[PDB]
Amino acid sequence: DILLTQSPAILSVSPGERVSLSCRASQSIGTSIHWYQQRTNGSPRPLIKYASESISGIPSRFSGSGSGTDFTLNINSVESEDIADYFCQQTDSWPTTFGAGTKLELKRADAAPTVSIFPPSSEQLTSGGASVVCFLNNFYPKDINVKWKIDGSERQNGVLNSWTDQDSKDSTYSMSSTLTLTKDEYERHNSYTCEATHKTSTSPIVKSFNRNE
Amino acid sequence: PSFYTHTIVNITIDLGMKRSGYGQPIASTLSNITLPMQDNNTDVYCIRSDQFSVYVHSTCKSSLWDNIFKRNCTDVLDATAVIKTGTCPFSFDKLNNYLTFNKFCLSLSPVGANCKFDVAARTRTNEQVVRSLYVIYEEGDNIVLVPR
Amino acid sequence: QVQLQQSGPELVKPGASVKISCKASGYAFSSSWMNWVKQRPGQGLEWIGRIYPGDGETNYSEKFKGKATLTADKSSSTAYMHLSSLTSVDSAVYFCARGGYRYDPYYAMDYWGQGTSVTVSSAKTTAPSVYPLAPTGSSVTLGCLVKGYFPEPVTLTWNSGSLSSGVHTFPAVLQSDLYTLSSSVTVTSSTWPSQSITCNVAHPASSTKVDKKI
Ligand SMILES: *[C@@H]1O[C@H](CO)[C@@H](O[C@@H]2O[C@H](CO)[C@@H](O)[C@H](O)[C@H]2NC(C)=O)[C@H](O)[C@H]1NC(C)=O
Ligand SMILES: *[C@@H]1O[C@H](CO)[C@@H](O[C@@H]2O[C@H](CO)[C@@H](O)[C@H](O)[C@H]2NC(C)=O)[C@H](O)[C@H]1NC(C)=O
Repeated sequence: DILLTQSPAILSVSPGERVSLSCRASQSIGTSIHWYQQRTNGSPRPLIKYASESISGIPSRFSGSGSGTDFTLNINSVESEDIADYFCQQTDSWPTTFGAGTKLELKRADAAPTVSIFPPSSEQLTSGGASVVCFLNNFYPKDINVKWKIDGSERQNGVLNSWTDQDSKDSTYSMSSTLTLTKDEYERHNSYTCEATHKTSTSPIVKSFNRNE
Repeated sequence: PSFYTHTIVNITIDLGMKRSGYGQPIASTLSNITLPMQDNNTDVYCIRSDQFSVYVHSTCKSSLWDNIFKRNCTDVLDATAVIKTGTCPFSFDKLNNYLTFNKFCLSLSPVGANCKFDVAARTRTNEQVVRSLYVIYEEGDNIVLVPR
Repeated sequence: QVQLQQSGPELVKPGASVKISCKASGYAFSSSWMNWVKQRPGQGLEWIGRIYPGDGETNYSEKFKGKATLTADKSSSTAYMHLSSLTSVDSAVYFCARGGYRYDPYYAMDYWGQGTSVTVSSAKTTAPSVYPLAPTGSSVTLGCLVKGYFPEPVTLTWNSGSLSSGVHTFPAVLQSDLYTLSSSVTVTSSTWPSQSITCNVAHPASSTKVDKKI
């Protein structure tokens, strides 16, 4: 079961840049490797065949290189439509394996998360229901890190984090952390700071509350 | 028919097999074939006889990430070496009457050979030429080939 | 003009079976291999196995033996894939894709289908629970929380489409048996609290609720 490895997992690029993607097989596979592209919500598509062979219909900027265990996918001048996932495929030894894939993001100037915290609403608490949320909108780079805590220290039985794929407008990432709890697990009140950390700066930024106003 | 001497030739064709990413069988080039020795020489074997028959002995071995030709060769990956009319007019199989020669030699080396035989690997799924059996011969009526 | 039309999204209970369709056109359906590939939501491509409709020659990955059955109706131009005993880990989007001619061992997969989403879930149709989110620079940011629904998707607007600026809709997360997502809207303190801003959550569970904010 020959393992393909693509590096790096994520690659920041700007339009016009030259770029190279990588794929290293466990063992020799000759030139029996293919490259596929997959735009978001889309379906895979063959860019380079037998890693150097060009495919009819593919723009001149794509080219393949390598033989043996090292391979590379080249994009001469990056275009906006080039944002996608790229998968290498080994077709030499049974069975045919794919790489984890390399994802392309757009590069922009760094930016910090507008943190906005929210108290449970009056319907939630009615339903014995509760839950507390935190928005960290419009930031970059993606690589971020959150912390909930209650009258000081850590709390982290069940928080759910969701992330937003890059914005097609400002090219930033937003994230929501939601902290769902019962009401008596909550009538047990003390304090709800959703701190945030990000490359942007060593401001753990906090937004918090006790019982309301 | 009749003969004064009848040498029977045992040819061993050890074919190695691999399979591609999509489960497609692939006969390794340099599956080995061995001819009987003869003189200060093995590479080629002329038949010093007025009659002879041929007996092919096939052996298959599987392979993976390596060429470590260790394993059975089951499922489609199996194999039976088959010898095929390569570039010479005769078949090496039954077409009723008999082959006739004044000379007939099988060479593992393409030197001074008249033609080829395409040794291939038959399987349920497809058949694939792996090596070549070169054959030096002369049209005559001294030596006679029988099946097989 | 090669295209492969796949069957619609499936939503199936565990232990049940599914069978995906894939009708081909624009080329000779019988002379090219038809591969099936599994893509999991977060992850990469997993080759399932191929079938050559010319006879019905059928291969399979070791992982998929016994689970996937491939068939091909030659005169229908449609290729099928049957999955048995579905489980949580079987949930995914399955692509059907074209390959090379018979004796091609190393081909790249030529044309792919739009994919078929298959979700395996024990859960029943439940309507969403929506809740209002409330707390300058001055763009005030306000959310709208939906929770405890199934299946997906949910569609969320603001002021009925007459608002599309500081709006995000976080991808739904599985919290339980059920989903939960949040929306975010940002505007100037000038207009809100001053003017009504209502989020609009719809659920093809033929259901719909609108929430305001205070
Ligand atoms: C032809 O020669 C091959 C060797 O090239 C013989 O191979 C033997 O195969 C038998 C089983 O048939 C084994 O028991 C032996 O171990 C093999 N020996 C070797 C050296 O590989 C084969 O027996 C010969 N066939 C005939 C009928 O003469
Ligand atoms: C054909 O012949 C060669 C030996 O003359 C075999 O190649 C060797 O195979 C073993 C493993 O099968 C290795 O340990 C050796 O390193 C190989 N030597 C060379 C020169 O490559 C080969 O296996 C034979 N083919 C088959 C089908 O058995």
